[PDB]
This record gives sequence, C-alpha cells and structure tokens, in this order.
Amino acid sequence: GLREIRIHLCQRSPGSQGVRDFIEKRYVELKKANPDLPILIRECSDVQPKLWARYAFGQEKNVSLNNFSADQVTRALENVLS
Amino acid sequence: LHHAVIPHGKGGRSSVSGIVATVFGATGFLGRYVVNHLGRMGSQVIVPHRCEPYDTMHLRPMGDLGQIIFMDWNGRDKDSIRRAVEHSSVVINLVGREWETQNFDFEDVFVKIPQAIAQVSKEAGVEKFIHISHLNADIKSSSKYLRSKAVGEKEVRETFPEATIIKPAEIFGREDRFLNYFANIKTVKQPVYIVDVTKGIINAIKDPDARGKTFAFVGPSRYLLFDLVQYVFAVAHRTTRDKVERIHTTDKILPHLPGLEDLGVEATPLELKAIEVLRRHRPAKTIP
Amino acid sequence: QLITVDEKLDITTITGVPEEHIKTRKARIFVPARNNMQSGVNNTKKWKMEFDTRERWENPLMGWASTADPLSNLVLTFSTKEDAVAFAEKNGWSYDVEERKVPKPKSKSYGANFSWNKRTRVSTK
Amino acid sequence: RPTVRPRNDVAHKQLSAFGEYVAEILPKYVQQVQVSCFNELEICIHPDGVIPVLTFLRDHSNAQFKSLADLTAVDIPTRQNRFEIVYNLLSLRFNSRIRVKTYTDELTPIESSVPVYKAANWYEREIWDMFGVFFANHPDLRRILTDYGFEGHPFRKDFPLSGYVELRYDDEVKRVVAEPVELAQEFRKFDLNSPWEAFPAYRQPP
Amino acid sequence: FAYDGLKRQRLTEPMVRNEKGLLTHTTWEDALSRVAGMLQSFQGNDVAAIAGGLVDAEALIALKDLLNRVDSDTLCTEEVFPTAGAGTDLRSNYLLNTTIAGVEEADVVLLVGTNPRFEAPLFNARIRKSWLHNDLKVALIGSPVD
Amino acid sequence: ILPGAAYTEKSATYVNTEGRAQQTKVAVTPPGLAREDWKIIRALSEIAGMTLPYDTLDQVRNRLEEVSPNLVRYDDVEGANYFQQASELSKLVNQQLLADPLVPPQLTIKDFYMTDSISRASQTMAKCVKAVTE
Amino acid sequence: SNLTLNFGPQHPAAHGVLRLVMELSGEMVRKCDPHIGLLHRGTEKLIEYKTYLQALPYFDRLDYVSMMCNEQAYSLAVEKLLNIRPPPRAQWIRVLFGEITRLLNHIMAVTTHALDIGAMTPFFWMFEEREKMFEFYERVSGARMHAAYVRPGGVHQDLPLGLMDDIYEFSKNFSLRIDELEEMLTNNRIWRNRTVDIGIVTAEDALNYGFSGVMLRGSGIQWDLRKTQPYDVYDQVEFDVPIGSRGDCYDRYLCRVEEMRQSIRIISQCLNKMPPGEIKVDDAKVSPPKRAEMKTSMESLIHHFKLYTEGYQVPPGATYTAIEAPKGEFGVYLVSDGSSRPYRCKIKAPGFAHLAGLDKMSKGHMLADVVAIIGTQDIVFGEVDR
Amino acid sequence: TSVKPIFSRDMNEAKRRVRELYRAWYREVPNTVHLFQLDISVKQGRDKVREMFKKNAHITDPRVVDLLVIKGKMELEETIKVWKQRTHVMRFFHETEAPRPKDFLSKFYVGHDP
Amino acid sequence: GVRTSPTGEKVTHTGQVYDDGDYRKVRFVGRQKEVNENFAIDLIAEQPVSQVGSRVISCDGGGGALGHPRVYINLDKETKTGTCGYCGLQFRQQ
Ligand SMILES: NC(=O)C1=CN([C@@H]2O[C@H](COP(=O)(O)OP(=O)(O)OC[C@H]3O[C@@H](n4cnc5c(N)ncnc54)[C@H](OP(=O)(O)O)[C@@H]3O)[C@@H](O)[C@H]2O)C=CC1
Ligand SMILES: [Zn+2]
Repeated sequence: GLREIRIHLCQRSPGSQGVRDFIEKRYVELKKANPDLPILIRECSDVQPKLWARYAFGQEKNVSLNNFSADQVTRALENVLS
Repeated sequence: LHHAVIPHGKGGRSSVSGIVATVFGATGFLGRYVVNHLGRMGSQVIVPHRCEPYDTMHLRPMGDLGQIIFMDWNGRDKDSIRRAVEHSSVVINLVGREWETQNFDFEDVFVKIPQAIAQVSKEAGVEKFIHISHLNADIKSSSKYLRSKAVGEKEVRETFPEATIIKPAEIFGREDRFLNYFANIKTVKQPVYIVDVTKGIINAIKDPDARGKTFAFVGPSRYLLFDLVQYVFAVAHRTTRDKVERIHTTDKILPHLPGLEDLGVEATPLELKAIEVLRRHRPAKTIP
Repeated sequence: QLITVDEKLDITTITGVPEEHIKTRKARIFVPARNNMQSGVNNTKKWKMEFDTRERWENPLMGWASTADPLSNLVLTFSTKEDAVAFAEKNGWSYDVEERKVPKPKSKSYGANFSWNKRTRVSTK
Repeated sequence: RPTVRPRNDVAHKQLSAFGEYVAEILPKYVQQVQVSCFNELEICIHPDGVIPVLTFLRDHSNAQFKSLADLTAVDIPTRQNRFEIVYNLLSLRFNSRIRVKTYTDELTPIESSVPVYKAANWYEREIWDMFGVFFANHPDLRRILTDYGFEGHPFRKDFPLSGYVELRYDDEVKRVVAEPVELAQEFRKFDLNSPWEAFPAYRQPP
Repeated sequence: FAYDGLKRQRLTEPMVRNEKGLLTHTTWEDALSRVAGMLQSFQGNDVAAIAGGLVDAEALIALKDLLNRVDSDTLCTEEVFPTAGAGTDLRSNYLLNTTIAGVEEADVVLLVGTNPRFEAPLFNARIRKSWLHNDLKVALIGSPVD
Repeated sequence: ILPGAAYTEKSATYVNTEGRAQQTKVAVTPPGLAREDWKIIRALSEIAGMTLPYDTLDQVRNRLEEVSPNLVRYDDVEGANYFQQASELSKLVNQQLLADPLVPPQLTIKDFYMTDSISRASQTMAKCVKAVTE
Repeated sequence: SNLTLNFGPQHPAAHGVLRLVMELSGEMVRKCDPHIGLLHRGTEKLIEYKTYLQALPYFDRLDYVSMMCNEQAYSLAVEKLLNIRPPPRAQWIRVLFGEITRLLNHIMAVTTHALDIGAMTPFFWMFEEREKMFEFYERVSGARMHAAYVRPGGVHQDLPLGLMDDIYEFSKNFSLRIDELEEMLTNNRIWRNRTVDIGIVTAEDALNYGFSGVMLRGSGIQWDLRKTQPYDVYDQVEFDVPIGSRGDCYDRYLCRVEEMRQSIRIISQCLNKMPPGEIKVDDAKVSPPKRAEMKTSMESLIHHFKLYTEGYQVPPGATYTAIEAPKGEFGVYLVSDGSSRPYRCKIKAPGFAHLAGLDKMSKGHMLADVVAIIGTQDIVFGEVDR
Repeated sequence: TSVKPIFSRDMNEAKRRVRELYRAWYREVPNTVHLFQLDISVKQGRDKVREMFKKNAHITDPRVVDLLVIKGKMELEETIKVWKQRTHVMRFFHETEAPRPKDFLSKFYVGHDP
Repeated sequence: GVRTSPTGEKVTHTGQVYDDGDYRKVRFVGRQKEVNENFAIDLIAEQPVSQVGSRVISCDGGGGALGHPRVYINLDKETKTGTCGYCGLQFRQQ
C-alpha cells in the first residue's frame, strides 16, 4: 500500500517548470481526491525534480521529473497512486 | 555503575576500563600476565603480596600512574584479605605452589587460603570471583596437589556460588614449569598457552555469562608425553614426587564444561610458541 | 624536462597519518567568529581548519582531562578559503566550509539622537 | 634613544647595492631581493637556480660566501609550495652574511647542494627527515633525527605535537612496543592572540 | 545561562524495570535487546513515537525510518499544527516566510495570539529595531502583554 | 531508558522558524554511557533485524536529503510558495472559532525562564524565577 | 670488519649518547657513520607552541654546558626583531657571564677529553672550579645550570650585592689552575702522542664543511665573531684570538686552553667597567615592570598581566642571529609571524656540522684516535639533536 | 599539469621500481627472521610485505609512487644493515594491540568514535 | 574546619571527599589522605573588622610591596563591611 508521496523541485530552474505548473493547477484537486495521503512538496534551489513514493514497510521508489510537462507529471502521479 | 567505574577512553594505558581487580598470587607466573593485560586497558589493580617489594618491581611498569596499588597480606590473616578486596569489583585468586613447605602445605594454599579469600570477598560485597583450579583435580588422584585442588574447588563453589572456576591444563610459556621443566631434565597431555589462559580470564571478567560457571582451558592438540619430551629436546637442540605424579596424570577430557572457545579465545598451538619458550635453552604427532 | 600528471593531487599514502585519522575525521574550514567579549576584529582575518571534537575523560589519579585524539589541538591557518580547501583535499580529509560572516555596513548618525519627531530620540546621554 | 635599536644605513645601502648586483648577474633564477630593516639580505630564487646561485655566491670574487652557516626549511601550508628552503651563507672575506630562499612542495625534488657545500650533507638529511623534502642526487639520504621506522615528518604544521604513537615496555612480549598515543593530561591549547592590531606598518590590504 | 542544566538530572546509563517495578542500570546490549523484542512483536498502529522539543533531524528521520519498517506511521510531535487543508504538505503553511531579517523591511506587523518577547526573544528584538529605526507600526490581537 | 546526547554533545541539524537548516557541533562528548541519538536508533534497528541503511553522520544526512533537500542546505533560507493553493484548501472545511480570548502561555517574565528539560533542570533559571517573584 | 662504539664511557659523562657504526681494516678506520637522534626531543617544534618568553628555557637545554651563552643568542635574535636595545649594564653582565660560561665549557671540553683519553685527575681539580662558578649562576638566578637569566630586553635581575667581589676572588686564582692543568698535559709526551697530527683538517676543508670556532682557528683561519661581528659590548674589551698552525687535535687543545686565559682577561675588564643603571629595557611592553610598580600602578599591572599571559608581540620578520659560543658559531633562524609565539625557530648548533665531519677527519687513523677526534670537536648531543 | 619528475616519467617506469623493491623485500624476509630471531614465520613475514604493498596499490601518480619506493628502500636498508632492532621489525605486527571493533554495533557499545 | 564523613574520611577545604561506593579511596589504604588543617575561610573570619574614618580606604595586604596590588574600597553602604578582594580584610566607616 502507498503511504506517502514527496515531490522535490526547484523554485526557478526551467527543468522544474512542468512540476511547478502541476502544483499551480492540479495539486489542490489532487489533495481533495486523496485527503489522507501526505503529499510533501519540498522546494530547494537547483535540485532536479523528483517524485518519491513510500509504500508499506518503508519501501520507496523515486521517479525523475526533469523537463517533464505538467501532464507527464500528472501521468507519473497517476502511475504511483494506482 | 558508579560514575567512577564507567569505561572511558580507547582501551589503552591511560584509558579507564571500569575494572577494579584484586589479584591474589599476582607475583607468580600466571599473575604477571593477568596484571599486564589488566593494566594494558587502564584497570585499577590491587596487588596484595607476601614477598619483598623488590620482587614486585616487574609489575610496576604494567599500569599507568596510580593504576597498580600494592598491599601487604597474609594468607592466614583475614583482616589483610578484607583490606585488599574491600573496594574491588572482581577478585582473582592465583595463589598456589607446586611444592609444600614447612609453613604451608597443599591444604593451606589450595583449600584454606582460597576459601578464606572467597568468604571475605562475599562478605565484602565483591560481585565477581575468579578461581583457578586444575583440569586434573580429583579426590582420587595419586597427587596430593590434585587432591587438594578438588577439595578447594568444592569449597569455593559452596562459599561463592557465583564464582567463575577455571581449570587449565598445564600451562607453557616463558616462565612456565612445564617446557622449562622438561628442558632441564602412556600419558597424554593437552598443554595450553599462557596468553590463552590470560585472555580467557580477562574475558570471564567482562562476560556476564561466565558467572557461576566452570571452564576447562586446554590447548588444541593432545600429545603423548613421550612425543612431547622428544619434541622439546629437538627444539632445544639438546622436582618432587608430587610433581612427577602430576606430570604423569593424563589430561582429563571434560566435554560437558565450556572451554576457551566459549570465551572467544582461540587456543594457540604449541608448535607456534615452542621456540619462543625454549630458545634460551639452546613436530610431535598429535592424538586425533 | 617536465612530465605530465593529470591525477588529482593526493598525498595520503606518504604523510604517515593513520587511516583512522584520515577517513573518519571531519575538518571544518571557517573564519573564527569575533569573541563577543571584545570589539577588536584582528582575530577574524584568517581562515582556520579544525577537526571534529572527540572524547575527553577524567584521569583516575588526578582528575586531569585525558584524550586519545592526536588531532585534538590541531589548528591550521590559511589566507583564503581556497587554500584551506586545497590543503584538505590533498590530505584526504572530508571537510565542511562555512562562508565568512562580514558585519553588515551600518548607517550611523549622532544627530539622530535628537530627532524632532522620530523614535530615535534618546531620553538620556 | 636608549631603548630603541639604532639603525645602520651604511650597511643597508651596501647590502642593497649587492642585492642588485646579484640580481643583474643571475636574472635567470632571481625572483626577488629584499633587505630587512635590521640589515639582512635575502635572495629569493627559482628552485632550478639552487646550484648556479649557490656556486656563484661561493666562488665569485666579489662574493666569496665560503661558509654555509645553516640550511633549513619552513612549512607554510597555505602556499601552493608549502616548503621554503633557506640557505644562510657567510663570507669571511667581506665579513657579510646572505640568505638564499627557494621553494618546493611535497612531490617536487630539490637539487642537493652537497657539491657546493659539504656542510649541506646532514642539513639536507634533516630537512628530508623533518619535512619530507626530497633532495636529488644526495649521496646518502635517509632519516637522521627520528627513530627507525618513524612515519611522517614531524616538523610539518599538520603533524600533531605529540605524534600518533608512543612507546612502552611490554612484559608479555618482553620488548618495547609502539601503541597509539593516549595522554593522561591532554596538552592544553591556548588562544593568546589579542583581537587588536599591534603593528600598523605590516597591515595587509583588505 | 541555562547551560548549567546540562550538568544536572542527566541520563547516563541505560535503565530497565526490574522485578520490583523499579528502574535499574543495565548495559546497552540488555536494554536494546529488550526494546528489540517488543519492536518485533508489534506492528502498524500498535507502535507510535512522540518527538520532543529538543530533538534533532538526524534522530527524527532515524526514528521515522525505524517505525516505517514495522508499517507504523504514527510519528507525532508534542507541538500541534493544524492538519486541515494542506497541513504540512506545503512548507509555506508553517514557516516564517518573510524571514527574521525581513521584519526590517515591513511597514506594518500584525501579531496574532502570541508573546514574541518570551516565545522568540531575538525575533521580538528585531521588531523593536524596526519599530525604532523604521517607525514600524505594530498591532496585536491577544492578551495586552508588554 | 536510553541515555541520549544533548545539543552540546552532538553534530545535529535543527531548522529554525524561517526554515533555515543549521547544525550544532560537538563541544563535549555525552556523559557516562550516553550516546548520539541517531546512533541509538540505528543500533536498535540492527538488533531488531530491520537494519537502517546508514552507518555514519554523513550517510544519515544523505538520507535527510532524500526526504527534504533543504535539510542539508546549511544556513540557506530556501523560500516556499503556493500560498494560494494552501489558502484554497483551508476554505474547504469550515471550522468554527471558539469564544475563548487569545491568551499566550507566557504572560510575564516568570514564565520565560523554565520551558524545557534543560532549563527546568537549571539552578540559574531557578534563581531567576525566584528573583522575579520575590 | 664492522664495529659499533659504546653509547658512552664507563665513568660519568655528560655529552649524551652516540651510536658510532665503523668500518675497520686491521687497526685503521675506513668509515665512520654516526647515528644520532638518541637525544632528539623535538625542541624546535615545541617552541612553536610557546610564547617568546616561554621558549627561552629551551635554549638552556641545547648546549647544556654553555647555558647563558645560548640564552644570549636567543635574546639577541628577539631583540633584533623587536627593534629594541638592552641597557648598557645588562650588556656588560651578559658579556661577564658569557665569559664565565666559556670557562665552564672549556673546562668540561678539555678535561673530559683528557678523561676519555685516560687522564682522569685534571677533571677532578677543574670541576671544583666549575662548582664555584655554578655558585655564581645560582646567586644571580637561583639555579646552578639552567639559569634562564639572560632574556630579550636584558637580564632578569640585577647582581646581588657582594657578587662581583666573589667573582674577583675566583678570577684572581684561576690562571694558576690552568697552569696546573698545562703542567699535566701541555708538554706530556703521552698527551702529545695522542693529539699531535691527529684529526688534521685543512683551512679550505674546514670552511666548506661548515666548521666554526676553534675548529676553524686551529687550522689558522683568523675568525672570531666577537671580533668580526661584535654583539653586546664585546667591542669594548681587549683580548687576543688564539690561532693554531697544524690544524690537529693538539693545536685545538692549545687554542681552548689559551681561550680560557683570554676569558679571564675579559672578565677582569668586565669587573672594572661594570656601569650603573637598570638591567632590563625600560619598555614595559617588552620587559615586565618591577614588582613594586606592578602592585601600585594600573598601567604596570596591565602590562605585567599581559606579558605573562599573552606575551609581547614581535613584528613579522626573519633573522639569522649568531654568536661565538664556546663550541663555535651558535645561531638561530627565528621567524616571527607578528604574534606572541614564534612561527619557526631553527637552531644552528656548531656541533652538528662538526660531527658531520667526523668521517672526513678520522680517515687514516686508528680506533683509539676516534675517541680523541670526538673529544676535540667537543660534541654535546643536546645541541646536535635538539 | 607539467611537473618535475622524481625518478619515473610515467606509471610504467614507476611500476618497474615497485617490482624491483618487492623482489628485494621478498628475498630479505628469511634473513630478517634469522638475524632478528623473530618468532614469526617466513610466510608471515612475506604476507606482511604483501599487505604493505597492497595498501598503496591504488596510486596513479608516478611521483607519489617514486616517494613510496624511496621510503621502502630506506626501510629495507635499515633492516638489512641491522640499524633497526627487534622491536622496530615487530612494530609491523601490532602484537600488543587489542583488536578494535569494526562493525557499527561493536563501536556503538564501546564509545563515541565512528 | 576539618570534618570526617560517615566513612571516616576527612573533607578538604574544597569540600572533596570520596563517597561511599567510590573505589578510588583504595589509594589511601595503608597510607593517608593529605588534608591541610588550616582552613583559610575560617582563619579570615577571625580577623576583626577595622574601623576607619573616611568613606574610601585602601588595602595592599600589609607589608608594602610584599602584599597584593593596592586597591581602594568604598564604605558608603552601612548594611555591610567593605571587604578587600585580595586578602579578605574587612573595613567599616565609623
Ligand atoms: N602453571 C600451571 O601449569 C598451572 C597453574 N595453575 C594454577 O595457577 C595459579 C598460579 O599458577 P603460577 O602462577 O604458575 O603459580 P606460581 O607459583 O607461579 O605463583 C604462585 C603465586 O602464589 C603465591 N603464593 C604461593 N604460596 C603462597 C602462600 N603460602 N601465601 C601467599 N601467597 C602464596 C606466590 O606468591 P610468592 O611469589 O610470594 O610465593 C605467587 O604469587 C595456581 O593456583 C596454580 O595452581 C593451574 C593449572 C596449571
Ligand atoms: Zn587586602
């Protein structure tokens, strides 16, 4: 089972623009759909954007989102949630 | 733990091991290795001695400043025993003699004295007690030495039930009376190295499991006595009635008792250390 | 005649330092903070390199502070941050650099003590 | 002025003139020439110039620095070449002293000056022992001051004062043994420098 | 001046309960073995942790990782922050986003339910610095503290 | 009870109210048998058969980075955004404001001196409390 | 065949221990390889952790037969970097005790040289004279040997009343003691057989091998730093420099005996020309104030406090300062980085270069001659090893 | 990246000296065990030589290798000429040093050191 | 003002004494614990307060240059004596 989602991105780098666009538009809808799923958004300067998923018993996977579009981010989350 | 005896440092000369040990019989063959190992790691060592202070001088460099404390004591004076063990957390009894004297017989050194030490140690609240017996202790031995070793082994357990009794085979080393004994002049022997015996004693202090147990410290291989004596003469490039009786007792096999392996010590082969002992005097097949 | 060496400079194997005091130490590269008890700034000019603090214990005999750390008193001085970092790198020490803290320039005006309408007016001299 | 050391401008002028003299004759090697306020002349040279410069100062008729007073090294870790090699020479003919300095790092050898001054033999062994500077073509380069098997070069600024190992006699092995150093009382480091500048004349630019 | 508290009431030894129900000194081996035996017997919501106010991040992640390995996510703190809405999803929801130095640039400050003089003395001193030199306007909702 | 280290006795990361990560340094070692806090949990994890994948201060800090990269950007204030998104989510569930007036826990100086385990154990803080009450 | 000499003789000897590895062919010595470092105590590194005052006692313990002369060399180097000047009375005291120290060294050098060659008796006669000179040390400093008396800025304390009279009474009789020593050795045919034409060194070689002091003058080189590069008040006293002609052990022995006579001649002038005044520089940022001032004046107390905790700062710079020590040129290459602790202190021990020349000087000689050659160099391993 | 060589102009030249020094040390061990009357065997001595060589096997700077060989030759000369004593030879084996803990748990129990 | 703890070990003027379970008191067995009996805190308390006329007095510990640095003591407060910070002598304005 899924336990936690973390999204890392940079505040200014173009590589995180797609992730930035996703949080601007899709994040609120996402939070409403999954009210009890911690989706930790953590911005830090000059990091390549990443998606971390934590499953039961501390199993974790990470997916890169560098240069992704807002939809490619949406699909990446759709894959993780299901 | 009292704050003063919490271990500190890196296990060296200036460190604090947390061990406060009274070593009766420290001025002998086994005692000099035990004191050295205790001093190597910064233990407080109380050394009650019967001999002239001149004969304790080799022990002085073994500890940092203040870590070796010397005291006078008498085997038959219990007040002197109490003063020595009053502040210790472990008492190690290495008292013994390979012959009898006018003032002290085998019953004195192997029964009356060990019992007195164990009793005063218990009355003083000492937590740990290490007693050296002998592998071939038996109340049916032709040797009065080995008979007394058995009786004293029983009295120590009765007086100090939590005592750790160690039963080594004949010990060989630079200052032994085994390889040196043969180099100066049926039965199966399993001699054990002095450093292995010393390491096992040190490990019995640090090991809470060793409390209340009896150990048998023996070497790796068993040698027919004849083969052993021939080997010694080869490496060397070449007494009392009781001592002869002991030397001709076959080393008892006691598989029920724990050994050096249980205390994390690897028994040293005789062939590796034979030259070390016998070099100053200038391979036996084992029994599988 | 010269030769060509493209290796990164490393002298760990020819300094005689035990491995324990190369690989497990953490060097700190910094400009020491001004001692707040004094106004002088002359001790905040150079870069410093210290090592991680290790155990000290009380000597049983005297109560003196004993140590087993051979680097406990080692402090090195450097003109620039780059000099310090270069020295740490060739010696194989893992290091942390902290940026120099420079007092921010202030705006001072004795006249502001007597302001007609501002709170900077002092009530005592 | 009773408490102030008097100046000697005559010697300052003489040494300055001779400093230019040496620089004019050895421009291939000389990088800097300075005369201290207490009248000591230093010639800073490229390390390739050790033998030519020393030979010139020994044999030239206007120099004749026949006596090597001292040869030593200084460790300055902040410099790319941390080691400064210092030759202190004396001329009995002209009753004068000169100092010649060059530099090296841990891996760059310096030419042995034993051919110029036989006195250099042991001085260079000591520099090798205490600082780890290698001297090329030295007849017999090896430690001279430290114990046999000693590791490291104790006079380097990054070598700890008490070292890494210490000795004691061990009864079990019946010999002197070497073990990691532990001190009953750690050496107490003192921070002595006043936070106030002492000598304005030596202030460095910000 | 509170550093002298570090010299009193210190925990220096592992302790466990004995037969009488009293804490008694023991070794790291014994104390950790006792805790390990329980951690291997419980799972999920049967294991929880509360983090105090002086805990460090390295300990915080270590404890979270350990409890996650028995599928427990009840990692709590004593200090409450409302989880409604985004909760701790967005850092800006629980940070002083203006920064301490940013007080010196503000022209109005509204303090809601707090006594920064005692909650954050050095932050309150930054407000007074701006109140003094910038003529900052400060308003408070809550008890009329000083 | 597992004796841990105090803030003067470890190299540990703390994030202040503005989100800036800073680290302490070891000034003295922990007293007695006390140990570094993260090392206790790492030691516990191994004995329990759930060994954590980091054995050093640097490695556990690499782990901190995996969970929140800002936690290893020492002395930096990253800056967080998306106030609108947070505001849009706080308007969903409508919680009611209680009638109690806002009273801070600390009204006077006497409440300032003791607030945590260290200051509660401090004899100087006890003298300050006694001074401002008598 | 290969042979190793013993660490030291079987009677009390204070030169230190030496491991001499030798190659022999019959009686003749073919190679000498001194193995030193047996008294290496990292003095030069320890000094870097001391203030300038704290490092001064280390110089007593270098050539520990010439204590105050080593103190003078270090004091002069620091005074030069400090750009200050010790007062005239201190300079005369430093020359006076510098020559008393030369007598102490030359007695030890000559008599232990004789003692190792088998002439035991003069050592006993002349060490009674050394014992009386130890009393002069003790009366000015409170210590018989490591006085720590000469310091940058001057001397620590003024001479006690009555000391100069006692130095005069001692000096009045000393030349007779030298004469008795010369009666035993100078014309003795056994002594001459052990020293004449032994360890010859040419003037050219002596210079290139870094020799100094008597090791140069024995070969005819006319050089003495007290004459050519005078320091303190040596330019104000009259004395002659003894010069050898054969460059061998016997001539060097004669040079040392005559230098003792010249030291008495200098001491005589010092006793008569001693001026009045203060004995340390009247600059309380370098030299601590008087105790009465320290206990009365605010400025004095501060400067006393700072001089004994931080110590005085020395302007940045490097100096090579040398003196004519009893064993030869003794110098310090002292580097100041501007603080109150020296950055680097290299010590130039005259015996270092002299011992490095043992192999050269012993060529073509027999084993027993090696003992004579070591003696003629006058080697103390505190200064060799540092 | 233009530097003055010590002895070898490249790694291949440097590795020749390393092998020559290993040969000299390898042949010396039996004499050392006899001369110093060591209680260790010749195999133990040669294993020690291999371990010391192996620990520097990762170097890629010919100048650093030259210095290592220079120092190794100095060490050999001390041993052959018997300038060393028995204690100096045996210092390679650390016989009186108790084994120091390697794994995390062992270190955790005994102190604070990593 | 020496006093013996319940175990019989004297307490020093600095308050030191090994507690009951401290092994370190084994060093005194067969020997003795060196304790100075002249407690300075008790000895300075026996000195009488000196009555003086002025508001300000100076103390140098006595003996001129053999005492301590000379300091000046304000005696305005009437609730307490002026105490020398070096030697502990007390003064009072009469
Ligand atoms: N060595 C072996 O092969 C074996 C030894 N053991 C046991 O190990 C212990 C010591 O071995 P080892 O050290 O070789 O024996 P040692 O004889 O070498 O040492 C004997 C010790 O006992 C002391 N001692 C002897 N008689 C008396 C006495 N009457 N009163 C007081 N002290 C006395 C001696 O003190 P002093 O120096 O004053 O005489 C000495 O310190 C003994 O108990 C022995 O039985 C057991 C099995 C084998
Ligand atoms: Zn007073």
